[PDB]
Amino acid sequence: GNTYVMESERPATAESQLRDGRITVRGFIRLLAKSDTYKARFFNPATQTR
Amino acid sequence: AITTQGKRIYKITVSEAGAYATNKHRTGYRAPIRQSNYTLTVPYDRFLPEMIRLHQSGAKIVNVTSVIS
Amino acid sequence: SRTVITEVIATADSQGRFLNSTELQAAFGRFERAVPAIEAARALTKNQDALVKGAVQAVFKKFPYVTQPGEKGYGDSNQAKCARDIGYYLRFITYSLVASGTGPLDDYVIAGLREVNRAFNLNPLWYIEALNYIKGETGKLLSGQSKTEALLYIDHAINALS
Amino acid sequence: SRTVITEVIATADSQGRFLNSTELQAAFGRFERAVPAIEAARALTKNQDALVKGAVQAVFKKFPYVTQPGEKGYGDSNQAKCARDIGYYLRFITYSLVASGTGPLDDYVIAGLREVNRAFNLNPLWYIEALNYIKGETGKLLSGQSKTEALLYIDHAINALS
Amino acid sequence: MSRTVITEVIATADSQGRFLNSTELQAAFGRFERAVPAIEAARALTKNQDALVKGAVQAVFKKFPYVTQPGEKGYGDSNQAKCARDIGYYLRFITYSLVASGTGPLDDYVIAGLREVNRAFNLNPLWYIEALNYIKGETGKLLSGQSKTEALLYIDHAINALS
Amino acid sequence: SRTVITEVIATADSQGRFLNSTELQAAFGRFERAVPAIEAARALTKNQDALVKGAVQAVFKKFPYVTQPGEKGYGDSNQAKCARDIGYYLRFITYSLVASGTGPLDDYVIAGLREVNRAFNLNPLWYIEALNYIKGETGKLLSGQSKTEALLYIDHAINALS
Amino acid sequence: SRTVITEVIATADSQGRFLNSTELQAAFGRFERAVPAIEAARALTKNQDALVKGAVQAVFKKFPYVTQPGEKGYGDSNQAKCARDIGYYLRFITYSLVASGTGPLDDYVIAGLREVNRAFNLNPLWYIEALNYIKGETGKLLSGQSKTEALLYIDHAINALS
Amino acid sequence: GEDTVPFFRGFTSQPGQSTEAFNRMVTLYDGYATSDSEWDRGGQSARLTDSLARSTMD
Amino acid sequence: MNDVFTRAIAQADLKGSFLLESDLDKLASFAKEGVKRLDAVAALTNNAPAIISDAAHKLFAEQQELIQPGGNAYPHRRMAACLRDMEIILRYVSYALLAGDASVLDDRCLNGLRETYNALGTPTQSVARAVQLMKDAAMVHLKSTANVTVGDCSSLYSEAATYFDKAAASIA
Amino acid sequence: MNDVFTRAIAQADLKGSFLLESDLDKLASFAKEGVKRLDAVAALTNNAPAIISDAAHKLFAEQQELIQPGGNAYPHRRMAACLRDMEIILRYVSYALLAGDASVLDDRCLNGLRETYNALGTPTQSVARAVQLMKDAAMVHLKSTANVTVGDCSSLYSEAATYFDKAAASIA
Amino acid sequence: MNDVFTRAIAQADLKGSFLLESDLDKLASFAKEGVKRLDAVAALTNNAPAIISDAAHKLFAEQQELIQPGGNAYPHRRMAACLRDMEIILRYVSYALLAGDASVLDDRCLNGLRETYNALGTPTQSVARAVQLMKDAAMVHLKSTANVTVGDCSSLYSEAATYFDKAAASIA
Ligand SMILES: CCC1=C(C)/C(=C/C2=NC(=C\c3[nH]c(/C=C4/NC(=O)[C@H](C)[C@H]4CC)c(C)c3CCC(=O)O)/C(CCC(=O)O)=C2C)NC1=O
Ligand SMILES: CCC1=C(C)/C(=C/C2=NC(=C\c3[nH]c(/C=C4\NC(=O)[C@H](C)[C@H]4CC)c(C)c3CCC(=O)O)/C(CCC(=O)O)=C2C)NC1=O
Ligand SMILES: CCC1=C(C)/C(=C/C2=NC(=C\c3[nH]c(/C=C4\NC(=O)[C@H](C)[C@H]4CC)c(C)c3CCC(=O)O)/C(CCC(=O)O)=C2C)NC1=O
Ligand SMILES: CCC1=C(C)/C(=C/C2=NC(=C\c3[nH]c(/C=C4\NC(=O)[C@H](C)[C@H]4CC)c(C)c3CCC(=O)O)/C(CCC(=O)O)=C2C)NC1=O
Ligand SMILES: CCC1=C(C)/C(=C/C2=NC(=C\c3[nH]c(/C=C4\NC(=O)[C@H](C)[C@H]4CC)c(C)c3CCC(=O)O)/C(CCC(=O)O)=C2C)NC1=O
Ligand SMILES: CCC1=C(C)/C(=C/C2=NC(=C\c3[nH]c(/C=C4\NC(=O)[C@H](C)[C@H]4CC)c(C)c3CCC(=O)O)/C(CCC(=O)O)=C2C)NC1=O
Ligand SMILES: CCC1=C(C)/C(=C/C2=NC(=C\c3[nH]c(/C=C4\NC(=O)[C@H](C)[C@H]4CC)c(C)c3CCC(=O)O)/C(CCC(=O)O)=C2C)NC1=O
Ligand SMILES: CCC1=C(C)/C(=C/C2=NC(=C\c3[nH]c(/C=C4\NC(=O)[C@H](C)[C@H]4CC)c(C)c3CCC(=O)O)/C(CCC(=O)O)=C2C)NC1=O
Ligand SMILES: CCC1=C(C)/C(=C/C2=NC(=C\c3[nH]c(/C=C4\NC(=O)[C@H](C)[C@H]4CC)c(C)c3CCC(=O)O)/C(CCC(=O)O)=C2C)NC1=O
Ligand SMILES: CCC1=C(C)/C(=C/C2=NC(=C\c3[nH]c(/C=C4\NC(=O)[C@H](C)[C@H]4CC)c(C)c3CCC(=O)O)/C(CCC(=O)O)=C2C)NC1=O
Ligand SMILES: CCC1=C(C)/C(=C/C2=NC(=C\c3[nH]c(/C=C4\NC(=O)[C@H](C)[C@H]4CC)c(C)c3CCC(=O)O)/C(CCC(=O)O)=C2C)NC1=O
Repeated sequence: GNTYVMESERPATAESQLRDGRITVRGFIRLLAKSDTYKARFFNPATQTR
Repeated sequence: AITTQGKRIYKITVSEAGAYATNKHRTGYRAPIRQSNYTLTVPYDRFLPEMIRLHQSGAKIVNVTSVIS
Repeated sequence: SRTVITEVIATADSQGRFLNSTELQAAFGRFERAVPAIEAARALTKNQDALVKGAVQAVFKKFPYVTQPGEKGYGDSNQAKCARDIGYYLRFITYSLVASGTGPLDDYVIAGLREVNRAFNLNPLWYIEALNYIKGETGKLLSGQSKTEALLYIDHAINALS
Repeated sequence: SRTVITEVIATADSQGRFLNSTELQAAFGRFERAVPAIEAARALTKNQDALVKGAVQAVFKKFPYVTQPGEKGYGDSNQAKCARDIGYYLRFITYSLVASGTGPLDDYVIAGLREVNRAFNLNPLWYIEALNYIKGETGKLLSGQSKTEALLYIDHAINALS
Repeated sequence: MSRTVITEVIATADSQGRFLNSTELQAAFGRFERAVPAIEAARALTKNQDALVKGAVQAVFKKFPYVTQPGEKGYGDSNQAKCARDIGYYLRFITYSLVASGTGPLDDYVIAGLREVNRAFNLNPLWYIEALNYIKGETGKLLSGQSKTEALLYIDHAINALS
Repeated sequence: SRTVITEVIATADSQGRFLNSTELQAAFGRFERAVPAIEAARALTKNQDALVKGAVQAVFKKFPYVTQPGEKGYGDSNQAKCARDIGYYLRFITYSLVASGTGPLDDYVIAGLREVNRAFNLNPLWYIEALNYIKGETGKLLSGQSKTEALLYIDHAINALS
Repeated sequence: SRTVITEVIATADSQGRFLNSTELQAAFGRFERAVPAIEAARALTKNQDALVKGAVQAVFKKFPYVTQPGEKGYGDSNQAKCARDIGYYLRFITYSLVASGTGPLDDYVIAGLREVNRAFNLNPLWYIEALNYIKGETGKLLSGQSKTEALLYIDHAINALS
Repeated sequence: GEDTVPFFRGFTSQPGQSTEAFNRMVTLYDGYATSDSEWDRGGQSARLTDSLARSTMD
Repeated sequence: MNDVFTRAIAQADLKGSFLLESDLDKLASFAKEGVKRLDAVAALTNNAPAIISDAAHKLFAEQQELIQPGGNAYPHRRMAACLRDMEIILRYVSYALLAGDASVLDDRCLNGLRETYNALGTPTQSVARAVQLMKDAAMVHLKSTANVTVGDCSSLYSEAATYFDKAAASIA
Repeated sequence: MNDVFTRAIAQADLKGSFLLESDLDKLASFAKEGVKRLDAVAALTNNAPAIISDAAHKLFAEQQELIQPGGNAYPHRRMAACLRDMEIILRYVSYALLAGDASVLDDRCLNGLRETYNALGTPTQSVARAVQLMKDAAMVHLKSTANVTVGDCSSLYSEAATYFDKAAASIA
Repeated sequence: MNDVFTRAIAQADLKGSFLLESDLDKLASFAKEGVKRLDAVAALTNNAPAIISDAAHKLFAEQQELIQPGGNAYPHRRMAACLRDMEIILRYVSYALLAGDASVLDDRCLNGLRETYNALGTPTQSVARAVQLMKDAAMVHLKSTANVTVGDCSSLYSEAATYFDKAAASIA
């Protein structure tokens, strides 16, 4: 949602695995959704309907 | 997922059988045509939905191997 | 079966990074908690058969409509299955005490409970009252940290069953 | 920020489930570990100016050419900024100790560090040296539990720098 | 948002970005031709609802009488009033789904969230299972022909949702 | 091969439950539709050659300008293959009539039609006019239901050509 | 590696379509810029040794405090590796000129540059200044276009270093 | 698709998509600059719920 | 993935001419007996909880190694997967019954389930026994003639037996 | 997936040494003569649809069976696949031609296409001589001097022939 | 992925007996020595970046061709992959060490690496040398007892030895 993704937040292992390609981009999207910072940005301050 | 059941990921080798190609052609090529044979890594948790969705897509499994045990 | 160490390592793997203050602290806090839970599990193990029989008679007493012939509770094979189930439940409670986490109970029984019970017509109140007798007997079995751990785990098992 | 209770709350909220025994055990462990951490916080509180000046002069010893004109360390205002930065680091380390984790430290320095390092050419090796000096001198200021946990916070910050 | 034949037809046709083909039109015709026996069943069950609900009350009392014992949740005048009101609601909604010729009214009205109600209020479906069984036993003579099996289908769908 | 029962199967298998009232009733409805369609298809199979040839000459008559040097159909072989094309589409009309669905049509001819026509420069309007000829005859040849679903199928065929 | 035509073909295959004007104009662009890059490669082919040597001396000069014993600059193998490094970089630069694109340079040196830069204490600005020296001699060795695109490629190498 | 980056398919009619989705995502996009952090208070309040309320009834 | 009518149409297509009169008559007869088969499969769907309960109870009665510690159905999830596998297998059998063609049944996971169970380590003949138990419970529940008039069902049971044996052979 | 430029740079990195003068000379020879090859590929792209259409006409002329029922292209969508496949194979010919290296065709298509077509059961020799028809029509339109300065392109004709030949041989 | 207590629970369940009092005693011995193990894992984690830096420096010391042209890691991308793979191997063995069991390492780390290296042509013996260099630096850094209480660590020494040894065996 146009939040700046700060550089230290990213998982190097997940992007490296996507670089190898054992996962599709969809799998990397899933893993990125499982990231704690994703919940911190959206699940954490906002109502469940929002 | 963290559970002993959740682990033991199972590799899945998928072939685009003629049924899958016929389904994809008539649904429309909104995605690029990819080669028929392709292996996919699927854990135990989402093991069932993978070949479920492939079956509704008309494809059939080549073989399945277990990553862990 | 899940141990605090197991969730710690799984989360670290998901983040793909080494363990920080929080994970080491959780590891420690689970480590000192290991010995009283071990004592609780052993004290439950030594009272295994008495606990099974007490749960059997407690379920007999609580619901008048379970023991009479033609019912699901009635049956020598049925009661053998009752004793086997109760032994499974208390043994997995001891297993969760061993892991210092509910994971053992969680996966071993709690996963796949409700649909199985409704497919086989198993009253959850039966297991609720059985583990309630387990609560009553384990309250006098143990005191201190072991008692608290055992009561927490059996309460979580009931809450899953309830 | 992220303190053990906060991860407990957020995780319990994730699966839409109440708390359990394991997270309460972790909270307990935080509760007893707080006291040595609070003592460490006091120790670092009353030694702040000595911490800052010693770290800056250690940076002088290992990096005197930095103070040469035309470089970063040259300039009285530049050195005021050096000391102010190191004081901010130590304050966030105190927050980390009182937090039983690295939540506020991560949030307030580690989020965006290397970016600014590239921006103003702020070599992380400088702050690695400063926190190594802080580690060595806390080897004297503190002892035992508080020493070890404060050391783990400081060297976690160091490894983040590296 | 109730699911019925014509409504799911419209939803499906909207889904594929297409108009209505032969299949949906023929299904609509089948719905029109099958509505009349459903109308007969609904009217006939509307006529004699009193006997059905009272007999269901006594039948569920006979199956597991211990619920009517004092100190149980089934004993009490308010409990009897609630039993009657609940079974009336069930027959209302079953007639509704007969009229719509689809389980969707029942689905949304009761089958959505019924399970948590049973678990939170200890109302084991077995009593409502007996209620619907009595309803089917009585309607085995009330209706005839197509309407018979039509009502049987939806009441057994409610049973399967309860079971 | 999506006859009405085929998408019934698809909807059933897509999720986890068995077949409810709606799809059973639709299957029943199709199973009385099967008859008048079956006599329609049989009547058309009886009247094959005259109808296909008459369709071909109708295409000539409504489109005379091509008949000059300039038909892709000009020459005995090409006119004969016009006739065989009409025969193929008559085959598929009968097949979809039997199948109670657009199955044969959308599976074979409607699948990838427009780009093939572009590649082979075959104006669909010729085919459409041929099916309007077919409209004219089938208004007499068939009666009541058989007539109605035959007309609807060839309407869908027109729309496919468009 | 990739040249301009590589993105051309990759995109064209991505949409699965035939090449229209724009990528063919890119093919031009590459063809007419090939020759200036060709004499650029000629010059860099002739001059390499002095370029590497001067880079070594210049980086030892404007970084004096690395030359003395006790750090990275001291130790014969260190400057031997500096020389081999500079040779490799400017060889990849010649590759970039020939490819008329970053392809070889990028995928051979630019990938993973930062984590190696702090994984072996090898300060990048060492290499930025080495390439600045290389700019220093190329501002005289080449001329016109060859100079311009050689400048641009070494600039991009620095930019990825920076 | 398995290999496509998700994008904003709003402002674009999707096959069998509600007329309301266009209006809602028009109200919800408001340019590139709109961030949904715990600041700006716009990622916290459910802007859409009022419009969604009208959908069930008619 | 083709139906029985689609099967006949496919043969008529491959041989390149119109369908034959006898094929038309047999498909008309299939359309007439579709009432019978839809009745049977609807009763199956109604009796499906009863069928699975009976078959599974007989199964866990006749063998105990699944429920003993370490059994293939011991951890209380593996037997849940057991129940799910029976119900989905009988769902597929009913699919084939109503469709009138076993090719769709073979396409739907029968090409993969044998090697799936081989990889899982599940005993395949146990699965076949469970399928046959469901087949028995299914025929028993179908012979139930509640609230319905009587008609020919022997051919329906023949088709059900063929489908069930096909499933048993494909799985094991 | 390489061209002459990328592959040559690859060999240069393999030896670890810098480019040879003669290597750069061959490179310049490619580059200055490049616009010839560009005009060739552009003409190919422009004339593509007619090439597909008339080569398909020859395809249908010299064999009737695919037109008859049961042909590998007999269904409308199977022949549509036939057409799009000649399209894409000549497209890859165009790509490798512009790159001047066969490797881009090899890695991107052949490894999967071999198994795909062998599984599909389409006669590989038939597709290969269809590639030959593609080659003939493409050479007709490549010999075309339509609205372009006249010059020598014999080497380009030869290498286009070689690309068609490698495609047909691999697909055979 | 699991730890040793999980294995004890799993074996006890699959036999269906309880964990014996001797098993409980050895688990409690792990627990009291768990504090020892956590200090060892902390010594790994703090020193892990320095451990890997030094081990890679020496690796390049004995092996020069690898960063020379023609080496498997000669391009910066490939030696970067070397660095991060050695990182992740150390991280997963640290997971195994703090777990007190090894399968947590094998399930996710040592599950698919060897076949990828065989397919890519990676020299796996060099990777084994890297892992035993992780052993060397881990021994160098974990033996440091400054700023922590002194005691016995032969159990941790042997356990980390097992983890590195089995990691090198699985990789190679
Ligand atoms: C839209 C972009 C664009 C194109 C494509 C274009 C055509 C074009 N092709 C060229 C190369 C050329 N290519 C050919 C070969 C051609 N002659 C025959 O022999 C062959 C049938 C055919 C090869 C397909 C020739 C003769 C030249 C001109 C080179 C020369 O004689 O100087 C040149 C260089 C000649 C000059 O400028 O003096 C141009 C301008 N111009 C443009 O602005
Ligand atoms: C697509 C084009 C684009 C725009 C329009 C844009 C504005 C923008 N500024 C943001 C935060 C910010 N922006 C600023 C910068 C301003 N605030 C201070 O007063 C500075 C003096 C001043 C800089 C000149 C700051 C300090 C924040 C962080 C505030 C916070 O969220 O806590 C964010 C949140 C991004 C995220 O963290 O996920 C956006 C989107 N960013 C973009 O990529
Ligand atoms: C699940 C988390 C994860 C793991 C476990 C992982 C390991 C991993 N290593 C790989 C290849 C590799 N492994 C190595 C390292 C070896 N070759 C030499 O340099 C060294 C002697 C030695 C290291 C000690 C290299 C260099 C490659 C790729 C070769 C290349 O870059 O072309 C690959 C395949 C392609 C790639 O991504 O590099 C994977 C997936 N990656 C991940 O995202
Ligand atoms: C290790 C994991 C595990 C658990 C948790 C478990 C419970 C369990 N007990 C069962 C049978 C049974 N279980 C009971 C016992 C219950 N009914 C009443 O009598 C008592 C109040 C109560 C016992 C406290 C009975 C009577 C049966 C008979 C079969 C039936 O009709 O469901 C079944 C159905 C299949 C079978 O075992 O025959 C399960 C799943 N089984 C397992 O393998
Ligand atoms: C969240 C609290 C916070 C921190 C931690 C922080 C660090 C920080 N220090 C800065 C300046 C500085 N930082 C230093 C210190 C380094 N340079 C070398 O000379 C020394 C060896 C070394 C000290 C160990 C110096 C000299 C400056 C002034 C020149 C500059 O970098 O812009 C700057 C650039 C803006 C400015 O202060 O003018 C930041 C962001 N800023 C903050 O708001
Ligand atoms: C989460 C916060 C936390 C940390 C960081 C922690 C480490 C720790 N380990 C301890 C016991 C110990 N830990 C060690 C292990 C170390 N000594 C050996 O020489 C090795 C260098 C190394 C292991 C590789 C030893 C020897 C003891 C004392 C004997 C015993 O284990 O009972 C002690 C008690 C000593 C004291 O309080 O001063 C602490 C604080 N404990 C904690 O609750
Ligand atoms: C069921 C699958 C099927 C379809 C879709 C079909 C139509 C069809 N029309 C074709 C070309 C043709 N189609 C026609 C007939 C048309 N042109 C005239 O203008 C008439 C107005 C009109 C007849 C209604 C003609 C004359 C050709 C020859 C043109 C050519 O060969 O390029 C072809 C190319 C194969 C061949 O040369 O025989 C097909 C497959 N035939 C089939 O078996
Ligand atoms: C194709 C990809 C590739 C590149 C980019 C490459 C250059 C390169 N040189 C290296 C070592 C080095 N690089 C240098 C040079 C630097 N140090 C100072 O002396 C100079 C001022 C400065 C030069 C501008 C030195 C001294 C070392 C040795 C590090 C050591 O002492 O361990 C390293 C790290 C490996 C190690 O630490 O041994 C790389 C990646 N080699 C490659 O195969
Ligand atoms: C949409 C769901 C459904 C409904 C509502 C339904 C009712 C139904 N089934 C009928 C046909 C019938 N259905 C059966 C059922 C058979 N009798 C045997 O005992 C078996 C138990 C059973 C399986 C074959 C029979 C015998 C007939 C009449 C004969 C015929 O098919 O014409 C009829 C016409 C008979 C009449 O009205 O007089 C009705 C109304 N059947 C359905 O499938
Ligand atoms: C497309 C339809 C489909 C099928 C057919 C299917 C079969 C299937 N059954 C599975 C597990 C299982 N399935 C069974 C059931 C068998 N073992 C018992 O003893 C019975 C005799 C027998 C039941 C007929 C069991 C016990 C497992 C657990 C195996 C394990 O945990 O390792 C799994 C592994 C993942 C999971 O479901 O948890 C698959 C893929 N999955 C599907 O998505
Ligand atoms: C990755 C790039 C790519 C390749 C390599 C490719 C070839 C290709 N042809 C295919 C099917 C097909 N290909 C053909 C064509 C052959 N059969 C006859 O008609 C002809 C003699 C001959 C063509 C000259 C046919 C008929 C099918 C459908 C097979 C069937 O329905 O059974 C398929 C499977 C799914 C599809 O795309 O339709 C591929 C991948 N398509 C691509 O997008």
